Amino acid sequence: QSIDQLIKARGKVYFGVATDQNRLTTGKNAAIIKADFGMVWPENSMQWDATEPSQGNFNFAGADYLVNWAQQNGKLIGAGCLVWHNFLPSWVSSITDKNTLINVMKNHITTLMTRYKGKIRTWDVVGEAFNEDGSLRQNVFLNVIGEDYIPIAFQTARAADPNAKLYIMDYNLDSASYPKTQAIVNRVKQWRAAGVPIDGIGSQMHLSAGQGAGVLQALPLLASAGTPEVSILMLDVAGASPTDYVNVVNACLNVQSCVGITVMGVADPDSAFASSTPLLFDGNFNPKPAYNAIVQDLQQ
Repeated sequence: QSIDQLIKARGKVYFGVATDQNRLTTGKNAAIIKADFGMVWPENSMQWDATEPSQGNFNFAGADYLVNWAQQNGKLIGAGCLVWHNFLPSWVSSITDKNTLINVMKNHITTLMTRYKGKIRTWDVVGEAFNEDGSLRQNVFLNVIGEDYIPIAFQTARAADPNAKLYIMDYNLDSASYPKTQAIVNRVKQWRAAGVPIDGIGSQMHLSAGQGAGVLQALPLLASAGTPEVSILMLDVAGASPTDYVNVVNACLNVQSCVGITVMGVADPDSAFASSTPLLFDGNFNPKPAYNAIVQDLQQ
């Protein structure tokens, strides 16, 4: 069965996957995504380097491919990330004037979001803002602009596409006793009391074995920030067993603001961690034991 249709039949929005043109035009990837997943994200093609490799010279070919594929095939779209240190060309990372960086960021956000206006459910606006101790990461935006870059990033995004759900996302938020988990809850609470339009917190989970158990208490904590939504992105898992998967699913089922779960990849070989077998379909396609468990957990 389709784990997307089954999660919707439980009152959730989607079960999604991260993909891109280079994965769709070969093999069985497109057929499996068509059958089993209701939302696609672009792995690489909407990051900054692929979209704006020089100032004001935008590049949308791959982004256009994915968006148009989603609409022809009945799939929702997520998109990002807009403001983070990964995939950040050096022409941006060498800027020093506060005004220069603000305008380039604003134009970047507004150029990408308006090209697809009304067609993207979720936008990852700010990613990987926090260090492990809860303080902010010393990327170029923080050092130069000050911690007001996060408010500017969200207030600019809302103007460009008010229909989009705007998220902040980070990793290592999978335990409620971590300092980074508590910090983001606290800082997202304050930001929202100041009017910063944060609509979702998206928890990137690279899970080892047994780590899924702690997500049952971490996810309700992320919900206490008062964002209308939270989501989960399960990056890695190869080390993990099916019981870690099931604890993540049950975590989303028992948190009423959790809207969906995205997995980073179809089939094992095409993962950055392919050798720990972290996904859901093996090298020959065909479902892994985990897959049947999710179906089982989500059934009747």
